[PDB]
Amino acid sequence: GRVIRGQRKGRGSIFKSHNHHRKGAAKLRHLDYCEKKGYIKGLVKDIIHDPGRGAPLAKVIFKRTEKYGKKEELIIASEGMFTGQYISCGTKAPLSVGNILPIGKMPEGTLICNLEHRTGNRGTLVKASGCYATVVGQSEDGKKTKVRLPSGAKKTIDAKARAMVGVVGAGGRIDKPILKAGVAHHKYRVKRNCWPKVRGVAMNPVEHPHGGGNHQHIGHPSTVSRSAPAGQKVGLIAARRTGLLRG
Amino acid sequence: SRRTKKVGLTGKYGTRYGSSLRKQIKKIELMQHAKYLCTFCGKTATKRTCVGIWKCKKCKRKVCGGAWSLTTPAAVAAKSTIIRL
Amino acid sequence: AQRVHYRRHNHYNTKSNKVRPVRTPGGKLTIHVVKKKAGKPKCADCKTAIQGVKALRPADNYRARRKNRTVARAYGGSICARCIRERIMRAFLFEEQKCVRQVLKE
Amino acid sequence: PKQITDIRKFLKISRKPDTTAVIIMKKKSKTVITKLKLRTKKYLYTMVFADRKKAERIENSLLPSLKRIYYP
Amino acid sequence: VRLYKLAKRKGRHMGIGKRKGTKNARTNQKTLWIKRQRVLRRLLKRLRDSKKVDRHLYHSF
Amino acid sequence: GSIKRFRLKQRLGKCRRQNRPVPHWYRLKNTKRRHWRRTKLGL
RNA sequence: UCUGAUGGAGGAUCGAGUUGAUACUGACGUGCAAAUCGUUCAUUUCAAUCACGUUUAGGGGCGAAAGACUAAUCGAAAAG
RNA sequence: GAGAACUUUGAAGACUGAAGUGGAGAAGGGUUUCUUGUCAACUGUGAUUGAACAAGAGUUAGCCGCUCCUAAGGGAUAGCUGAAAAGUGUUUAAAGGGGUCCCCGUCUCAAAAGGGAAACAGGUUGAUAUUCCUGUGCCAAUAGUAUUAUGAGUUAGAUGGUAACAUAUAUAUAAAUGAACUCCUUUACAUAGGCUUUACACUCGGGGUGCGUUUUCUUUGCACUUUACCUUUAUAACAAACCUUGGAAUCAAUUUACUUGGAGAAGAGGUUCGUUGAACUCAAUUCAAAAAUUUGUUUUGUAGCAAUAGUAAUUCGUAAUUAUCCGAAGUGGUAAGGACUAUCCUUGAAAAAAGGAGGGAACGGCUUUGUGCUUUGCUACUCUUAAUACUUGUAUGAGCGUACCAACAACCGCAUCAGGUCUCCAAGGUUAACAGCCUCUGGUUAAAUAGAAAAAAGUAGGUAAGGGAAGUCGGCAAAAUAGAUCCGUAACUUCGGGAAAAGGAUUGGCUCUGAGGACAUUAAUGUUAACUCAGAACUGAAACGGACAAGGGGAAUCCGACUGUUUAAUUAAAACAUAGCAUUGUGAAAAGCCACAACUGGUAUUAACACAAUGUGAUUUCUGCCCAGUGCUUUG
RNA sequence: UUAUCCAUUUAUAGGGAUGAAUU
Repeated sequence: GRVIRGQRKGRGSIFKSHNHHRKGAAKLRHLDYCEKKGYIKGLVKDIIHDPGRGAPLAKVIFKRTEKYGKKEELIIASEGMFTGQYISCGTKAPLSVGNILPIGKMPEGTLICNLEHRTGNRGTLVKASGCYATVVGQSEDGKKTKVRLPSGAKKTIDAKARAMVGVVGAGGRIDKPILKAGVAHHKYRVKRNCWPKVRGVAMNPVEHPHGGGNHQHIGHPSTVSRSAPAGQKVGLIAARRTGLLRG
Repeated sequence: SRRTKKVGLTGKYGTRYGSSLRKQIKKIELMQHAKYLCTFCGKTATKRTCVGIWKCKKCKRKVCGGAWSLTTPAAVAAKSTIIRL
Repeated sequence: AQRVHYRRHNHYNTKSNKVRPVRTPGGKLTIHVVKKKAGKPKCADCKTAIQGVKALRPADNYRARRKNRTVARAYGGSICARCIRERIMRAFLFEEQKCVRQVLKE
Repeated sequence: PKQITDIRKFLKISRKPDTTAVIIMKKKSKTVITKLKLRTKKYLYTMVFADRKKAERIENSLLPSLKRIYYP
Repeated sequence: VRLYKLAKRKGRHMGIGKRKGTKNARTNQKTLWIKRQRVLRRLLKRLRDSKKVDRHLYHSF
Repeated sequence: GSIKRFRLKQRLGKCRRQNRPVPHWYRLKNTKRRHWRRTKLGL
């Protein structure tokens, strides 16, 4: 056989991200003494569209404290935040929508985004449009707090990790039915070369384990083990179950 | 006079796609193309610029909102809980 | 009718190669490349066009006189008059409120 | 090319040491109208005379140091 | 062609058997509407300027 | 084309110069000859 | 609710051009041509068309998937 | 000329028909270009021709391009791998610049369509022209000292307007102090729709000049009647934005459309930019009224360039003279600009380079004490342009391309091959039309041949009585209307469609009638413009979308929902894709999927509304039972 | 926590109570 499409993806030739018009990586402020023991307020000057993603980005201008001047940060905007608004980042920042706080300072039940799964990595979790995590518990001694992620998984992160208060905007995007193939074409034109798909069952056996035959069927179970090699992992990978969920 | 009985703005799609799909897209396009109340100036003139960005024609001020509406119930509820304290 | 041809080595209808016909004293219809229109200078705050300043491309702006590159008022040529007015009132009043807050603290 | 209207600036430019030639153009109009054109390093300065007497007097008062070019 | 244009001016080669484009292609309906609207608005402005109608009457009309 | 590099133009000139016949006074005692339409320079 | 205008949406329609290639299983088939010619046909606001530049190289690439294409060479190119 | 169907000239008949064998370029070619010879071979017939052969010649740039910038990206450095070859490219880098310690900082290449300092007209050759000549401009650069001269400012930095903002007009609007450190703007950006302005294009009428028709008619038909860059071109006008005043519901202003307003509308008066580029009495000038310099009235000038050039004419030795080059408009084709509206799960480059601002570091001159500072006595002094003189190495403008073809014989197809091959300009008539057909400018009358004859057969078309698919696997092929206006339009339907359903009528020419606008005078009277509809008589071998151009419809069944894509050269489909639906894995740098020999990497400028792996394939209605088998998976 | 590994940055302040802001 030959190398299958999934295997070709990792070579990164034509499958690199289409990022010509991206506005920059969305990262919150690098950890600083000001955020460790106080508040620093940045003024949001514009809310822009990053072509790759659905969530709007916010350009926030902070005034540097080490030297005279301003620094521009590209944060992922939470819903309801508006140009001309001052957002506070730090341990003593008030709990308000758009502010960046350590998750240990937030009470239980607050909705957060731009979660830092490890302290200081300036934003890793809960970043897609409309997503939010919930602070569902703080440790007795502090130093640790538990959140519920948009997938429903419970995660335990040290209390010093920062997050934005609120929900990342552009929520409900998935609700619109893409009516036609052209809209999907335009959607993936600015993301990747993952579209159109072409079913493996419509291929020839040389290029896909599903290909071949006189009737367009899989012919062998489509659930493959987690240890299957690269050209073999092609169906439902390491599936614990199949068919419709019932609850 | 009244031009289309029920399709409304989805008359642009003709007969293509399902009726259910067209009705679903109508429900959300109605609010995507609607004007909302700008709480900064009080004039109902904030329209969607991009998927999540809403700009007021008068203020020229833009806010981050929903994909198809200025606000979403989840964000509104979260702000309500925050502002309760 | 007289037909024309490009003269400036660029034979494609790009925006830097926009072209205009003209009748010469010799009775010939020739073609001249027009300069690209430059955007107006814009205010640093509201991003609106600031008046009193010409809208030349950088090469022409370098040759322009200083009189039509600036406005003789504070932030003139960089901030519009309305924004400057609002900035002045804001700067004065936000220090006035700080002073009254300090005097009312005790 | 620049047109100058007042007579003092024309005389001053002619007397200025950078001027080399004066161009005399005469032509019938309907009366013969003329124009005097000082050639300087930068520009050619034209003055238009409808007055035959004025355009007789002015180039005569012009100093003969600088050369003449009669076109017609 | 000048003689043909003169005949057309008298209205002599315009019958329905001489038309090949649609009604709108021959005489743009949008252009006709724009002309009518412009002449009516011009008349209303003239009347209001000369004060032969009241401001509210002008707005209603 | 009309647009050329200096080295390419010099090569064209040399190729033209090498396309002339043997002088008669020398013949009194050439196969490496080409036509522009038949054998292309390729260089 | 109904009527007349206005308005100008749409992977809307006809249709030259472009981009293709349905049929005549026409011509040709020692051709003009190692794929052309004629008529007919499809296509034209978009998943549209073109140019140059640039990336991906052989048990590899690339594939809206025909084992298609990768210099008249492909169920494993070409050169030695 | 030895020799002429295919060399040249004249005449005729025609063609190409501004979507051109017409002009310019790119790729590719490379001298095919030009002139003069010339015919051994080639130019599939001839050939005196030629892209053949031979000898000479021809390509002129500060302004056209490259060169510079950065993009997709390429190479290299540091490392790290690897026997190396090579692979990656900041992954423990002490890696040039600026001011005067500190700040910033991998290098280099990659666009002759992106960004970008600056040129026009006329003429000129056998062959080059924004390159030569003539004239007129523009851009960049111009070191040190000293003189002059130009301007400002000064007893260390100007002034007007309430404001929007404006002001330096010297030959030349050159100078309106300004350090470090900053913050912005320009460069700089998608698509669709109409509206509008301007230039060019086309066209109508008048005047002049020349030509043509003239059996007859014809105040006639045709041609010319031109005006570049540059001068912040000055102004004028207009879309907008802004300022002052004003203070809005009986809401008003206003667009084709909607747009806007107590966060300040209308009205009135202004400011600016942008369009354009002599518009407007624009400038100068003549005449009356305002005062110790304003408003009204005339002449000149294509505003300067500019007529000296160009064009079309009339003459004169054969190079010169003379006359014209000015009075009004319509259509909307192309291009650009403007102000808008709308669309996106699509938001539509960067840098070189340039500009503006915040800030306020430094501070006259002549002489003098002490150690750059306090000091004493006097004041007219600092920048900015230009020229000159001397020093400074020689104190303007580098190098490369520039001919020609661009297919029709100069390119690629083995060729002088009916193929292929990117871009710009785009006249008149008919017309919806850059369609078709015909025509003007330009080009051509050439095609590996001609003459004659003209049967069979072939090929590309026409037409056929009566019948009308009986033909054939199959209506294959052909035929049938087919434009426009008016009328009429079913089942079914996802209510959007079906639909041009089906199916009827009309259409020429001529003579008329009616309707649809703009401009001024003291409600009433004149001047003047588009083609667009509607109606009526008359007329003809009943014909009129007269050529050209131009749907066959209907009743159903199967498949695929649709737009789209595909086996380059036998399969275009019911195949692929698709939206929709469903399932699976993954909470992260000790993760999922994938690449790599290693190092390391892609997704990832990513983070579950995400990425990855599958199946099905719009909508509607549904999606039953089986975990025995084989897979997959969960606990110990 | 010293080997080793990971993340962030300009390696830019020891722990407790919508004007600018630099010499």
